[PDB]
Amino acid sequence: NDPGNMSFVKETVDKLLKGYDIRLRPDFGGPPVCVGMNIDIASIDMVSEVNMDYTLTMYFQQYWRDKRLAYSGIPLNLTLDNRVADQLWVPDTYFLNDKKSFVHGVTVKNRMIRLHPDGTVLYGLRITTTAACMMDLRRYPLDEQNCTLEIESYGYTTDDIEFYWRGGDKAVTGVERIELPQFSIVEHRLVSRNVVFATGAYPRLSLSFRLKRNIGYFILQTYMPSILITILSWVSFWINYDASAARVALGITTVLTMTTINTHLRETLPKIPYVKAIDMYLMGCFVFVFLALLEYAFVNYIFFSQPARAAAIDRWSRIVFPFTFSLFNLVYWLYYV
Amino acid sequence: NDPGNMSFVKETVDKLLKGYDIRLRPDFGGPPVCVGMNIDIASIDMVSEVNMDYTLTMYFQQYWRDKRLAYSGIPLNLTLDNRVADQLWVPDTYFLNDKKSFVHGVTVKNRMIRLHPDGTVLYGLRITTTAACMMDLRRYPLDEQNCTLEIESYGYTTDDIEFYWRGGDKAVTGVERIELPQFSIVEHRLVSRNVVFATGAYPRLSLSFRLKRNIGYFILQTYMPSILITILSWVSFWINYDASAARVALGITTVLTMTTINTHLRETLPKIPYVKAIDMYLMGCFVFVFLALLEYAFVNYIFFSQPARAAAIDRWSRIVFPFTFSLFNLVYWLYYV
Amino acid sequence: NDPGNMSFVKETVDKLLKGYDIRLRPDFGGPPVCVGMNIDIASIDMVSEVNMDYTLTMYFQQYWRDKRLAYSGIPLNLTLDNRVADQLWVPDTYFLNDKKSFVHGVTVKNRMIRLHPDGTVLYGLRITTTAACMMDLRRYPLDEQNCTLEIESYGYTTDDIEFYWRGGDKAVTGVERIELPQFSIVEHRLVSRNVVFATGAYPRLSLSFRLKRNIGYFILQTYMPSILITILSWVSFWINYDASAARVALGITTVLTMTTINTHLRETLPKIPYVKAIDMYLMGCFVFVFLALLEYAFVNYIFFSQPARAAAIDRWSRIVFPFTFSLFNLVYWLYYV
Amino acid sequence: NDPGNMSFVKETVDKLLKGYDIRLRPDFGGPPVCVGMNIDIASIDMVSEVNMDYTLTMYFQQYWRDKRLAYSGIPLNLTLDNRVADQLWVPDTYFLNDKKSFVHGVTVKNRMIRLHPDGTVLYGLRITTTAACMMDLRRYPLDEQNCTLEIESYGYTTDDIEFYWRGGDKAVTGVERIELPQFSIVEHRLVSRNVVFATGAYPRLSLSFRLKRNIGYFILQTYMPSILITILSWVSFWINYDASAARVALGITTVLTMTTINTHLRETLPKIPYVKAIDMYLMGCFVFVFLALLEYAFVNYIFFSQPARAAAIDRWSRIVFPFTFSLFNLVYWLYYV
Amino acid sequence: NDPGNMSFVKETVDKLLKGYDIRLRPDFGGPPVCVGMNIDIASIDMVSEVNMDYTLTMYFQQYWRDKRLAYSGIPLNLTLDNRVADQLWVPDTYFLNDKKSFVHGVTVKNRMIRLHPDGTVLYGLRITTTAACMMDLRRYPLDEQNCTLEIESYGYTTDDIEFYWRGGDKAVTGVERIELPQFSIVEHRLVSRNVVFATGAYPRLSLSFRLKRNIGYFILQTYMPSILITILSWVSFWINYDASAARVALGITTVLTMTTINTHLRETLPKIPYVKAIDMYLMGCFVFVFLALLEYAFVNYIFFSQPARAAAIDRWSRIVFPFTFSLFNLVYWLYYV
Ligand SMILES: *[C@@H]1O[C@H](CO)[C@@H](O[C@@H]2O[C@H](CO)[C@@H](O[C@@H]3O[C@H](CO[C@H]4O[C@H](CO)[C@@H](O)[C@H](O)[C@@H]4O)[C@@H](O)[C@H](O[C@H]4O[C@H](CO)[C@@H](O)[C@H](O)[C@@H]4O)[C@@H]3O)[C@H](O)[C@H]2NC(C)=O)[C@H](O)[C@H]1NC(C)=O
Ligand SMILES: *[C@@H]1O[C@H](CO)[C@@H](O[C@@H]2O[C@H](CO)[C@@H](O[C@@H]3O[C@H](CO[C@H]4O[C@H](CO)[C@@H](O)[C@H](O)[C@@H]4O)[C@@H](O)[C@H](O[C@H]4O[C@H](CO)[C@@H](O)[C@H](O)[C@@H]4O)[C@@H]3O)[C@H](O)[C@H]2NC(C)=O)[C@H](O)[C@H]1NC(C)=O
Ligand SMILES: *[C@@H]1O[C@H](CO)[C@@H](O[C@@H]2O[C@H](CO)[C@@H](O[C@@H]3O[C@H](CO[C@H]4O[C@H](CO)[C@@H](O)[C@H](O)[C@@H]4O)[C@@H](O)[C@H](O[C@H]4O[C@H](CO)[C@@H](O)[C@H](O)[C@@H]4O)[C@@H]3O)[C@H](O)[C@H]2NC(C)=O)[C@H](O)[C@H]1NC(C)=O
Ligand SMILES: *[C@@H]1O[C@H](CO)[C@@H](O[C@@H]2O[C@H](CO)[C@@H](O[C@@H]3O[C@H](CO[C@H]4O[C@H](CO)[C@@H](O)[C@H](O)[C@@H]4O)[C@@H](O)[C@H](O[C@H]4O[C@H](CO)[C@@H](O)[C@H](O)[C@@H]4O)[C@@H]3O)[C@H](O)[C@H]2NC(C)=O)[C@H](O)[C@H]1NC(C)=O
Ligand SMILES: *[C@@H]1O[C@H](CO)[C@@H](O)[C@H](O)[C@H]1NC(C)=O
Ligand SMILES: *[C@@H]1O[C@H](CO)[C@@H](O)[C@H](O)[C@H]1NC(C)=O
Ligand SMILES: *[C@@H]1O[C@H](CO)[C@@H](O)[C@H](O)[C@H]1NC(C)=O
Ligand SMILES: *[C@@H]1O[C@H](CO)[C@@H](O)[C@H](O)[C@H]1NC(C)=O
Ligand SMILES: *[C@@H]1O[C@H](CO)[C@@H](O)[C@H](O)[C@H]1NC(C)=O
Ligand SMILES: CCCCCCCCCC
Ligand SMILES: NCCc1c[nH]cn1
Ligand SMILES: NCCc1c[nH]cn1
Ligand SMILES: NCCc1c[nH]cn1
Ligand SMILES: NCCc1c[nH]cn1
Ligand SMILES: [Cl-]
Ligand SMILES: [Cl-]
Ligand SMILES: [Cl-]
Ligand SMILES: [Cl-]
Ligand SMILES: [Cl-]
Repeated sequence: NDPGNMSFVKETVDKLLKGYDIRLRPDFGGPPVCVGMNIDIASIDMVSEVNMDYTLTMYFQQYWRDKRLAYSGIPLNLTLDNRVADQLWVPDTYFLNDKKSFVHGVTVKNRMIRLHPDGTVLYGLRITTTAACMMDLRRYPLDEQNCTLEIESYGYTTDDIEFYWRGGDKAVTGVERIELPQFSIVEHRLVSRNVVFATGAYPRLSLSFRLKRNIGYFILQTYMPSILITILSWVSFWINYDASAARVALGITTVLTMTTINTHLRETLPKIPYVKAIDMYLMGCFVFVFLALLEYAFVNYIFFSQPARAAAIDRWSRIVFPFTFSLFNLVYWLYYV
Repeated sequence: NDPGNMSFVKETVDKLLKGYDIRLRPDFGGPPVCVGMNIDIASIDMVSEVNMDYTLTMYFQQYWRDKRLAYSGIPLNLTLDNRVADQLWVPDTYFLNDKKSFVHGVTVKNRMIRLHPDGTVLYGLRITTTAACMMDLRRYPLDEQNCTLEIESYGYTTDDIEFYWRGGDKAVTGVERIELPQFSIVEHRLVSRNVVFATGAYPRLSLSFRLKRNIGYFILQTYMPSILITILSWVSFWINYDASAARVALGITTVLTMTTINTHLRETLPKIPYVKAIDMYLMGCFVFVFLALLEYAFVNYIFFSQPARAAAIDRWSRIVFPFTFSLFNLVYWLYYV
Repeated sequence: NDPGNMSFVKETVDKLLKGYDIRLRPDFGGPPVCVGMNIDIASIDMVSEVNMDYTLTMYFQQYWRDKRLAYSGIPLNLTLDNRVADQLWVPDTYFLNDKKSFVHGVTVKNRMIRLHPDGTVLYGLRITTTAACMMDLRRYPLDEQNCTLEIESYGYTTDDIEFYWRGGDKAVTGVERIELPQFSIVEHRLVSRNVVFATGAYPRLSLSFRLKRNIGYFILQTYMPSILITILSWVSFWINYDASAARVALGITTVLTMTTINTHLRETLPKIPYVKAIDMYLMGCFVFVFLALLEYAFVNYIFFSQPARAAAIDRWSRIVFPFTFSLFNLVYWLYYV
Repeated sequence: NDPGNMSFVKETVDKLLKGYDIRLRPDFGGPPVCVGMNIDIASIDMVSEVNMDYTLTMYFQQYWRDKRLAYSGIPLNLTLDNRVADQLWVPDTYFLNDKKSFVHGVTVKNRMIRLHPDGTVLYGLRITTTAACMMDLRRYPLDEQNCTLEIESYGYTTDDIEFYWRGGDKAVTGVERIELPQFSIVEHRLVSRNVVFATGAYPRLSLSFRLKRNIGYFILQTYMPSILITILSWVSFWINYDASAARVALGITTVLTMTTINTHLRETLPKIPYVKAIDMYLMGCFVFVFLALLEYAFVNYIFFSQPARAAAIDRWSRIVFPFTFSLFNLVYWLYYV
Repeated sequence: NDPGNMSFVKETVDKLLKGYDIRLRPDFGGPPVCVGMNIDIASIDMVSEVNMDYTLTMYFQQYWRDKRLAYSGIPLNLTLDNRVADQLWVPDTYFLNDKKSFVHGVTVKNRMIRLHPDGTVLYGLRITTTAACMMDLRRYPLDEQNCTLEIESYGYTTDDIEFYWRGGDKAVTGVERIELPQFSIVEHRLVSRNVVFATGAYPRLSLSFRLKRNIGYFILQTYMPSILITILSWVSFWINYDASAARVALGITTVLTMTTINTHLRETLPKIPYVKAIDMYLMGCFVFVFLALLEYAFVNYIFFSQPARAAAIDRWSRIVFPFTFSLFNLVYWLYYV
């Protein structure tokens, strides 16, 4: 009778679970059971291009109605121990594009079961999942990616289970609180549909983020060293042509440094066959430094018979190379921005 | 009487599982139980030459008949909770060449049990398996590999269980949707046979893929740097022979860069005792740059007494080296393509 | 009767657990259960900037009261086997910012259950948790970070469970015994509050540390090499200006070494998009070495027509560069200390 | 009666397992139970000098007799579901030198239980184990290693259990099909004995392989680069002694390359306190390149006053160095082969 | 009657376990139960300074007396199946300073239960534990470390459980068979005491090893390259001072090689704020090579006006530098040995 009478609550719960068959979904053989889902995104741990996946930690909450769990006489919502979730029926929800996921289990399994007088069940889990995200790196590092989390029922079709976002556009919360050092979340979308396979139509939910990559790290890491190496190559134009060792050493060092930068950058990323934007910039810088070395080679070749022509070539290169490099940078940064 | 009456369905399921012995296969002591298998490949995560394996995520579905599970009066297929699979006999199917594999268990064990009125059981799992694949890298990176997944019964012989691809050549789906950045799937084949061991004959299914390696990454990563270093070595032929430091530095840097490229490339791949195609190309490039350095050494040796001969040697080298390297590249690319 | 009579104690415990419902919290339907918590920190294993987290091993003890477990006639506290914790209600306490935590299980599960005559339960665990800690590295490596451990109830709201630090400021011990090679713990704080989510208000505890980074490692690893490279660059001001190869080699090696140091240091840290203090120092050192190389370029450019001016420029550089670098170091170390 | 009558077989199995005590070994208190063991080696995954261990995948089958499981009236071998193994007594067989081993569990636990009418039990497991193997790398990479797998009973002494290799020399199969890229399996041996510990005498089986390391990888990776660097050092002898920068650069680059090769190779292997064969070869090559540099230093020292002596020294070095290096290689390869 | 009657033994064991309460320790409410412990160290896998820990595999055996398990009429020691350990009381023994430990589980859980007529239980496990060991690397690599394993009861205090080494100083065996390539075990000690915490006094056992680091690897890896680089720097003293490029290149290469060696060695070890012995040696070698380069700088500065003084400085350096470096090595090795 009294809500505080734990004996009465125990009797009510035992009556609820007596004869309860966990093998049967609510309203088995009848209308599909509607499961409304919410996500509270705690954080996005990392976004990996090498593995083409991102790690996501969230509170995943499911909401459905089981008339077998309807109780009367207790005007309270029963928050039960998570272990009771083993004695109930729960949807076979799984993430379609994940690779490794787990439910946290310290100190207890991170699980919540709440029953309502009308038979409504709220079932919450804390899930850290590494979801696969194929990425198009043709504009890297100035690229924008779209990473999705796909939620689907495993065994039951749309004739047995239906999904919806509980709350419309506000079902997924906490996106604005995500701190990604390298990315900024431009937008997120919720999609609900049905996907047909050989075994029938299955409900599907999709939580998609659009990530815009920050460029400051790559400016500090790759572009500035390339510009500095190109200017270092230009330095040889003010050295006298008789100093063969000095200018040849400058050319060799700049060329080898550009090649090492390019190879190291490519080794950092996964083995993709196409050419990226940063690869184009590095190849342009390599062309510039190699042309500077070839210019000195020409000057050394012709400076014995025609010293005036060699001096003129050096003097003209001193102006041509910075101007042409400025034009190359201008067109490059206009194309990719 | 009523398919929508959950009490009747519970009674029927309990009657099916009453007296059910999970230790005995269907038709125990009689004809072998036929199990048909389908695979829906979600993705191929990675292909590693270093570990000689590949990761594969799939929906693995088995189909058999258990007359003990035949039910009447319910004109519906019973999609039961996955936990009921712990109370039923399931085939001891395993992957012969796998190293690590698991079944995804978020938010529940990715498992599906469907019963049919005639006693047919459909049993689905979502499995991520890392299968070993020995690779013949003698034509690397222009090689073509053949990686197989072998499926076999562990304890039961052909007198007890038989395997067949359910649907013939259409048993495996999703192969055309696989996105491997480094490989392209030329073909896939399904094979069914029996393998004899000391304990008897066992059914065996095989799903084999033929992968062709995309060459763009290795063109951008290894071949182009080698060509550029060889051209850089050629640059020394236009430098005056009195500039000993410059030309010796050019030769040294080219030789050392070629050696470092070769060693790094060999370190990237697993330790194999034979020579790869890319190794042949790198050794040829090293020979060319070393011959350039030796040519300068000869010119420096003879340029005091015979300056005209030294100048003639430099002039002839300026033509001979590019032409010979072009011929070497031509024959190399004709041999391996 | 006799406390040493094991049969009497067994009967008492069986009476305690007879009719006990683990699905219901103590005082279910009435006042919330107050759960006090103590932490004895065994060690902070590591602090990772790349992963933005820290590993922490602790003895986490919870203290609550369940009148269902009150016993009389035994004037002793019952230290029971840890397995009995599976037959009792325990709080659904979890860590908000953890990423991978576990309870040690050798030789048995590192778990303690102690019962008191009035029904008080003490429940201890040994937990190794990897808690996330976002770090602001703008003053790196002279930064001061703040890492928190958040403790919260998962299912029950403040209407059911309340948290408090058992012992106040002395509720957490072992902080003074923490030996971090790279950090020193300036202070730790304990905070108790309530956090409101869509499902209601939940209790919250926070154990926060203020970590100060030791600077000796970075002095020995980054700053001293940069200073030595800058002094090496200054060395070229004493070499004769006609030794073009020597001075150009000095400039090239110093500039390239500075760039490689900067790039390696950036690659040792997470891909943050901003500029750190050590990045500013490295950029200053790079500017100094580049200015030295450009100074030699100017001297070589003008040394044929105006040798006296070139000698004067070298002589003035010998004084200006050390003085300017000393001023730069002075202002840098005054700004960041 | 009918072997195909599943009810009769279920009754027989229930009678077999009724009153069965898994805590008691067969013939408890009497003669020891003989367990015969077979191994079908599927593969040897990898051999690690750094970790001093090797990974092995195998089908491990045990054969014993349990009179409690003897059944009559069924002239068939009962292949039972693997789960029945949880209800039977199985030997406590473990691997003495293993470090991390597991039983494959997809799709089910890779376990086989087969019973015979006379109570004979065949129990098979597919096991992957990382077994430690201490290696003597004094003759590395021309070394020959001996790696063993040790099988022992953990709790039962020779008064309770006895091991034997079932089939004798043919107990272990699949050795000839093992494909190790770096090693070749010269021989394998099977040993059976008893080992005395503080608790008594325990049965012991040993499966040992003798592996011979292939040399092709190290020929292409370490020896050839060293030889090429030594020839590069010799190149300086034909350069004129007035080209001080060129010859000094050749000496410096060869010496530094040799040192880096040696240090990298030592870093790849575990921190062993002794000298390997390849270490001896690398030290010899370093001695040769250092002697070449010192020879140029002597020539540059004495070439001003005595040009004829310097030219004679260079001419003699051109012959002495290649010949002495050939002799060194000859004696080195004779000693280690 | 007869011990060979398995039915009688099963009856005896069932009577022993009938009414057995695993929640109560032996002599609950009375005198503390004394637990005697033995360790048979199988191996010490690896000692890591970076992680500051060591991996240890051991047979850990506990010995106690439970009068509830005393049986009569069977003059034998009952070696029971390890699974019966789940039906008995076992001490809550744990390792105070472990980080990740597991009990091996192939083929079965590596566990042993042996009962004696007087109710004495022997309980053995095979445990691989990674125990933290704080190390003082000030005298590294000539350091001597002290790594301990701490064994303690988790829940029971000294009023309930007491620990002692069974066999005194011979309780721990197998120490002399430990093969650490990088360390030699000078001594091992056993300590027994009691530690007071807020919850009471707990028994404590300690097994400590004193490890002395072998110096051969570091002699071959760090000291010899440093000495060789210093001699290489000395080489420049015999080169003519007019060869500016050669001597400046020698100085630059030696200085940069020393810096790279020091930085790489510091990177190998964990980040520590103090200076190690090898750091002192490397800094001394850097000072020597830098002083050689500065000596050449002075010679080049003064060799135009005072050629005789420059020649005298070179000649005196040729003797001073080797002698001073020999003195530095002598004092360094005397200090640290
Ligand atoms: C990352 O990339 C993914 C994949 O490309 C993007 O996901 C797509 O998102 C769009 C919305 O932005 C989806 O389009 C919408 O689909 C809804 C569901 O369609 C299902 O049901 C209808 C019948 O009702 C079927 O015809 C259909 O085949 C599906 O089964 C529609 O209801 C939406 O309709 C809206 O637009 C139409 C006009 O086009 C209007 O008439 C409607 O009123 C309504 O406004 C819409 O079509 C698309 O389906 C998603 N694709 C997938 C594969 O899921 C992510 O958006 C992207 N991430 C970001 C951040 O952009
Ligand atoms: C990667 O590499 C693997 C291994 O080499 C390849 O696998 C082989 O694939 C071929 C098919 O492409 C297989 O050949 C087929 O084998 C079937 C099974 O043979 C067993 O059973 C028959 C009796 O039914 C026995 O006679 C036989 O000895 C075996 O015990 C056959 O049924 C097939 O028959 C077909 O061809 C024959 C002619 O050869 C015709 O007469 C038939 O009518 C029919 O058309 C066929 O022979 C081969 O067995 C596979 N090998 C293994 C070890 O499994 C993969 O194909 C490769 N990857 C790719 C992509 O190609
Ligand atoms: C890798 O390294 C390991 C360790 O060194 C090698 O293992 C040894 O292998 C040899 C065989 O090659 C073993 O020697 C044999 O041991 C048998 C068992 O001895 C026990 O039992 C007998 C009674 O049966 C006792 O007397 C004895 O004390 C032991 O308790 C013997 O039965 C064998 O005897 C055979 O040879 C002798 C002559 O030597 C004859 O007189 C006999 O008639 C008979 O033919 C033999 O002595 C040795 O025990 C193994 N040691 C260990 C520690 O396991 C591996 O062989 C090696 N790997 C490879 C590939 O070689
Ligand atoms: C690595 O480093 C650790 C930590 O420093 C070393 O461990 C210490 O080892 C020494 C022995 O070598 C230990 O000293 C011994 O402690 C015992 C326990 O003391 C407790 O109990 C006594 C009462 O029984 C109390 O008085 C005391 O306060 C403690 O509560 C003592 O029983 C031992 O007594 C012995 O020496 C005394 C004289 O000092 C004699 O009178 C006794 O008869 C007896 O011979 C002794 O004092 C010390 O406690 C250990 N410290 C820790 C923290 O465990 C390791 O030894 C070291 N590794 C190596 C290889 O050396
Ligand atoms: C509490 O509920 C139980 C079970 O219905 C009942 O027996 C008991 O009387 C109730 N308590 C009171 C005070 O009525
Ligand atoms: C459902 O089936 C049960 C068992 O046969 C029966 O008792 C019950 O009356 C049925 N439901 C209805 C509405 O008749
Ligand atoms: C111990 O308690 C049991 C249960 O109350 C009782 O039957 C037994 O007699 C007691 N022991 C003694 C010695 O009285
Ligand atoms: C099968 O065995 C059971 C149990 O002995 C028996 O009741 C049944 O009649 C048998 N089947 C046939 C067809 O005889
Ligand atoms: C073995 O012990 C059981 C149980 O006491 C008994 O029933 C049986 O007769 C004994 N066997 C013999 C041969 O005495
Ligand atoms: C950067 C330090 C350079 C030291 C040169 C010393 C020359 C002294 C000439 C009197
Ligand atoms: N199902 C194959 C089992 C096997 C192979 N080899 C030995 N046992
Ligand atoms: N105990 C907090 C549960 C939660 C957070 N967000 C959503 N649900
Ligand atoms: N069965 C091996 C038991 C053992 C070895 N060492 C100590 N105990
Ligand atoms: N067995 C010691 C338990 C402990 C330590 N600190 C707090 N509790
Ligand atoms: Cl966790
Ligand atoms: Cl998973
Ligand atoms: Cl652990
Ligand atoms: Cl597995
Ligand atoms: Cl294990």
